[PDB]
Amino acid sequence: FLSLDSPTYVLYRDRAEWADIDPVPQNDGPSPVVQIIYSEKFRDVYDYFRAVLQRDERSERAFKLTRDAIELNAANYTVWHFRRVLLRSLQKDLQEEMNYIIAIIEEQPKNYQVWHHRRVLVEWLKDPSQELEFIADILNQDAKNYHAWQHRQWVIQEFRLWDNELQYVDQLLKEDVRNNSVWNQRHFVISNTTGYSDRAVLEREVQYTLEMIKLVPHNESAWNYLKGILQDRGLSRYPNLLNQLLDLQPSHSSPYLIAFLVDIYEDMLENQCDNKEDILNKALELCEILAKEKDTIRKEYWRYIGRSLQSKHS
Amino acid sequence: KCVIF
Amino acid sequence: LDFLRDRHVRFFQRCLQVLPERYSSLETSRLTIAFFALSGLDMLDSLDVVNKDDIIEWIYSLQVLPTEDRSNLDRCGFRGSSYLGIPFNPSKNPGTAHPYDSGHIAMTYTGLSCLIILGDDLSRVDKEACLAGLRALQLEDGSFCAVPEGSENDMRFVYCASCICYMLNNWSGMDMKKAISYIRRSMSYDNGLAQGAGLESHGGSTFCGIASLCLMGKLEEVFSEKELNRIKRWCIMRQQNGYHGRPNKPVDTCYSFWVGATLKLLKIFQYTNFEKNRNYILSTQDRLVGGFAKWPDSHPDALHAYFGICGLSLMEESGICKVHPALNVSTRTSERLRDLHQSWKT
Ligand SMILES: CC(C)=CCC/C(C)=C/CC/C(C)=C/CCN(C)CCOP(=O)(O)OP(=O)(O)O
Ligand SMILES: [Zn+2]
Repeated sequence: FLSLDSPTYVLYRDRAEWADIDPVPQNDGPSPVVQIIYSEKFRDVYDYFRAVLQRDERSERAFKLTRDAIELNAANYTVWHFRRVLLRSLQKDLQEEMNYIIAIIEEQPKNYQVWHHRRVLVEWLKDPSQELEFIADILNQDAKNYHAWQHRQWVIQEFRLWDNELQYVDQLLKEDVRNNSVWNQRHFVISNTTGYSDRAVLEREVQYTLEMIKLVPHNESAWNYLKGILQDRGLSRYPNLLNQLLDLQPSHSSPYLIAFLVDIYEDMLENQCDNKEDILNKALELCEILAKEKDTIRKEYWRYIGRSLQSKHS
Repeated sequence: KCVIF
Repeated sequence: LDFLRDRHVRFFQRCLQVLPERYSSLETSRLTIAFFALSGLDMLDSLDVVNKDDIIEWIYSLQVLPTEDRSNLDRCGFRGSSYLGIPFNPSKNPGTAHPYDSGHIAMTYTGLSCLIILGDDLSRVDKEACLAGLRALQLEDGSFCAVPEGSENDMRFVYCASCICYMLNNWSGMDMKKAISYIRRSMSYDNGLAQGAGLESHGGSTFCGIASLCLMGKLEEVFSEKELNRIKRWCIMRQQNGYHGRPNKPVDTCYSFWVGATLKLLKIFQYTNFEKNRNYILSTQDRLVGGFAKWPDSHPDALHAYFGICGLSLMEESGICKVHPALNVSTRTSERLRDLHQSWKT
């Protein structure tokens, strides 16, 4: 009701409805450490919060007090907990609370407590109907907001809403093929539905990725996905891949490609391939290409990788 | 800023 | 440029003193701010500029001790601050009941950590009560929550639990098998570690995961050599000049520690480019007020001031103690802890 910035706002110490409650002050002893200075209004709201909290008063006035405490500091996890306690005690309309939290999160999309609160509400209502759209909006002011993606995966998993995610992913990847969060989301969807064992799917994916790589050859995310879905089956078990990559080298070269090649070669040496000594050289030759000219910042690393390959296959 | 809590 | 060491000492000093109402959102995490400042001074070898005794009393006043009836064991540990209004009590008298007073895993961690840094011997810490509280926080999947009343759960708290067990030198505080399971399951297809299974691998969670395993002394036992090589690759790929927390994300000073420390634990930080990293970290140094920011020409804070310094430490900056990459305290302090543990064992 009465807003904290309303011209007619009144301190709780001056409110009749609160006359019976004795405010409880905070005290950091003789020598306070990392003490935050608070305004009259701030200290007032919280001195009463402590009072109500201390008495576990499940009142309607307490519920309203939390709104103010949250406005002053939405990072106070205790306030949110108590608010949830009250939500139940007073049997408040949860659909209304959903609107409340939706607004709060928009204003503070990087606050841990607000996302946790929304998740609890959705569990209570067992209603995920407005989640995917809400998250999409938040992802609009920050397509990489870890909190948003985390909440999104929870909803999708908990209420089995996979039907449209792969499409959502395809759309976001078009908006920014470099968004590592979306590539992860893609893998999340697929591995939780069809899986990658269906050679039809694996092929579709490897093809899809090579296409994205051709559009923006310098994109760690795309390369990581490609290697990710194949590294466990065995990179060397895909003869046509090695050559298709070697063909890109001329026009679509990048340290990512070179690295991929080094990894392919190492998988071969790993599986006692033909031309052990010859392959190892192709690898080493690349490691050096990386160190000396392709990925110089990691020069010492690549050289370290090379020395490791030599002392392992000679 | 990096809010970790 | 150069490291304005004294400027940074003053910065941490001010942090321990008073903060602008602008930092009100850190109220319940004040103990972690204290940690950044104290451990920060420790790292700069300037703990003398503060009154170790006063601060130790303040810290102990944040411990949630078991009540007479010991009916609140599952809620013991440390508070982030005195925000609940409980009367100041430096762990002198028994616990005073309160419907909503409980510890917070990150505060119990930073609390103990601070006490050790300040030279206290943890004699006033109800080790068993804390461990009891810790256990109560672990979930079926092995991860942890921050408070018994409930909260989100992820790798951040797994690291906190690990640090607590390690410092109290007692792993009864967790079901290590389940914790390790959680850590493994968080590894992504790109080989980094995420906050939880299926999530995007991230520099922060990777540090938390690897560091936890190292603290348990099971790194080699949990990940295969092939696996560790893949993890190393993912980490080393985070360096652009400074370090970012995720592929295609801008660098941020604090990752010079998050990722840097991971690389150090994996014994390959030595192969990173020191100069570009150091240069970036310094570019975020506030030459006027002191401390560091996440990005250059940006306001500094305790977190980035501390982690920027620890990042410099990883490369043995002239004038900065060596930071213990897994425990997040100076090696000097990690040692005083070794002695402390020996003491007990008698
Ligand atoms: C007190 C102490 C030393 C605790 C250690 C244990 C913890 C809490 C570690 C946190 C590590 C960490 C850096 C987590 C990520 C934090 N975020 C900011 C997450 C989501 O927000 P984004 O803006 O997407 O973050 P990002 O900075 O990764 O882009
Ligand atoms: Zn940061």
